[PDB]
Amino acid sequence: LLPQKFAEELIHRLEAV
Amino acid sequence: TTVVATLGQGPERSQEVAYTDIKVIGNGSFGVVYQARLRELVAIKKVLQDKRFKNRELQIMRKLDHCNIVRLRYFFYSSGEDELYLNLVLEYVPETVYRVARHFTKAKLTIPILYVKVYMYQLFRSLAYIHSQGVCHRDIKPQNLLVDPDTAVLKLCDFGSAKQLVRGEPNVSYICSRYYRAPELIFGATDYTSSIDVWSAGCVLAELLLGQPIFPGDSGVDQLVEIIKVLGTPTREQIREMNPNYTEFKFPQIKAHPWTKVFKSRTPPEAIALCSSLLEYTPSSRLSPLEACAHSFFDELRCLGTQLPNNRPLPPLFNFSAGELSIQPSLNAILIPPHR
Ligand SMILES: CC[C@@]1(c2ccccc2)C2=C(CC(C)(C)CC2=O)Nc2n[nH]cc21
Ligand SMILES: [Ca+2]
Repeated sequence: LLPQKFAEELIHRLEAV
Repeated sequence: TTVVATLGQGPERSQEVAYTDIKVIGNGSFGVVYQARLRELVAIKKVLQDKRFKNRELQIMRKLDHCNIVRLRYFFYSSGEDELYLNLVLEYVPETVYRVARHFTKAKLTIPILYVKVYMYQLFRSLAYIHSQGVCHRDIKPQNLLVDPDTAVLKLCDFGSAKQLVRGEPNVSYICSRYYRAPELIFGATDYTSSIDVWSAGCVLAELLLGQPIFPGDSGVDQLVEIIKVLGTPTREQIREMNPNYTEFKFPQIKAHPWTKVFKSRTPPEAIALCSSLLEYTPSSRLSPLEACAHSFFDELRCLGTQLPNNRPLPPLFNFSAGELSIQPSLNAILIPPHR
């Protein structure tokens, strides 16, 4: 819910692409 | 079982109704959905209702009247053990777009493009109407599109997630079914508009062209990842329109998959064009529902003498009310073919 937590998750998933 | 119920449409008029062969079609805390026979088959949604407040779904349905919206036939209240239940008796339609799609996928077959056109025009027309009545559906997905197997009539149903989006009122972000959820919702926007419905409708269209969901995320974040692998990383300016709380992060830059390489060979170019005009990160860049009805992809439906693949008349597509012709009048010349 915290944008930093969500964005960091998103960044980690995007990096794996 | 027999009950006295109120007519869904018109003034408050009572009617004794009798129904049998009651079978659960779906459970859940969102209510219980039964099917029964009156002698016509009907659907009944039983939901717990706080007696102190109106039922939101009931008020929306009593206010919509359109050939592409499911009809509320009757409604009645029930108790058990201040425990109050509202019962919505709805017109029963044999099939859904989801059921039809799965029949085609199971048979390893493609849905004929004419039925994709016929169905999606009706969805976009229904969204134009409900949006003009101030209603955002918020759960557009194949399972909520009723279709008659023979006439190809499509009706939008399940207004249990629906809401009037009032400018300045925050709304719940975790809404819609995930594969059809607009990216601004995944980014937690609370100030979203009824264009989330158009995003969802674009996902249905793509799904009918692909044979599978376009964005099959297995979680909130993986849903954004599935969107990004097709559209590419949203720009910072697109993120700013979705949720400005995310504009300052460094997201990895993933190239877009070319739209013409997303769909199978021989997918019509105008179908791909329409998808790309609906599936826009920035909510205000998405086509209006009426704009989608006027798209070149639906030109076949406006051509004099076009008929259903089972060689029956097209269902009602051009019988616009005065309200509908007032939504975006500059599209009226396109929406109404010259032959009227
Ligand atoms: C009976 C309920 C139903 C429905 C309810 C909620 C969403 C979509 C459809 C529904 C069907 C046929 C079905 C897909 C086999 C089962 C089913 O859930 N047709 C309907 N017409 N009116 C409401 C319905
Ligand atoms: Ca995935």
